[PDB]
Amino acid sequence: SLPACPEESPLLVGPMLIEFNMPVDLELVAKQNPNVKMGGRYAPRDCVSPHKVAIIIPFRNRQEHLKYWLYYLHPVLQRQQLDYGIYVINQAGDTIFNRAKLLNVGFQEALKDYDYTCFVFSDVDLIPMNDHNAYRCFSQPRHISVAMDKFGFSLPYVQYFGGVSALSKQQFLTINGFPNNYWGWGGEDDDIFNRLVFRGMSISRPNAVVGTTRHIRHSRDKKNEPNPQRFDRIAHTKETMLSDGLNSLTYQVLDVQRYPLYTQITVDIGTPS
Ligand SMILES: CC(=O)N[C@H]1[C@H](O[C@H]2[C@@H](O)[C@@H](CO)O[C@@H](O[C@H]3[C@H](O)[C@@H](O)[C@H](O)O[C@@H]3CO)[C@@H]2O)O[C@H](CO)[C@@H](O)[C@@H]1O
Ligand SMILES: O=c1ccn([C@@H]2O[C@H](COP(=O)(O)OP(=O)(O)O)[C@@H](O)[C@H]2O)c(=O)[nH]1
Ligand SMILES: [Mn+2]
Repeated sequence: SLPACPEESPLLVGPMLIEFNMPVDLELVAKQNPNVKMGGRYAPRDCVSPHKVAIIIPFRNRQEHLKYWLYYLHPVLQRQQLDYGIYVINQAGDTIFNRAKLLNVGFQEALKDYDYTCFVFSDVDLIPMNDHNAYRCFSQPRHISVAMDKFGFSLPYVQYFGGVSALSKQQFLTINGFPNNYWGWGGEDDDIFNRLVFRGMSISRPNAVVGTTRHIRHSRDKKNEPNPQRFDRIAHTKETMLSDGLNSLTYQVLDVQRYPLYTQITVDIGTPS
């Protein structure tokens, strides 16, 4: 009986003011966002969204950034009329970080919850400044964080595909998901760009005004040093993507916590092999 949501949401108010200098109380955010259900799940009451979106955040030791993320994104995702859930993929242990492997985990685990057909991969410290910037999937892979304050409100290079992005289930599968062996900082986003290009796709983007994005200024994380093998790795994506990714992934889930505003999956993704 519920009709389809309008194709573009009429609830959008456009540009927004974003500030990171006050404290955030998640209990309060939960009260300001009463329609968000346990585990950070929301679909609209009045219409059926065609967008079944799992939002996937790679994570370790960024609780403060995360509270800001939840405070800003949650009202925006409801105005966009999405059928969505938030997944924070928490890396167990204190060995070298692996951003892309955590993303793969999030894809695979979120599918166990619900028939998601769209995946948004979002770093924890990026907040969109304009709710016209749609956090859902298109017929090509979507790069969302296109105009970040830290790159002067434009793309750092035209093939940049870091920060926030959205792939439909079919696009993510078509590239065998993300690489598992980018350990430490950098390059895995370029590798993923390569993968899309090698499977016949191109990058869809909003314009630079709608795509405006703030990055929470923060200092360097321990245990995520620039990976010095990144430049070699990106040069060989075409060959490696064939057998590195979804089809070579294992991990061990240690703990699943359903909090009011998000599901946190704590996972042992191991160390380099
Ligand atoms: C592989 C990698 O590290 N990718 C990250 C990306 O780094 C690239 C980016 O900094 C661009 C321009 O900003 O420069 C790239 O290096 C080039 C240098 O410009 C140049 O001095 C050298 O001669 O050639 C290089 C290749 O043309 C650099 O690799 O930056 C983004 C955002 O910080 C990360 O998301 C990527 O992981
Ligand atoms: O110790 C870490 C390292 C990074 N990340 C996540 O990985 C993303 C990318 O790392 P980073 O912040 O270093 O990129 P930068 O903006 O500094 O270039 C972050 O936004 C977080 O989501 C994290 O949670 N803990
Ligand atoms: Mn950052």
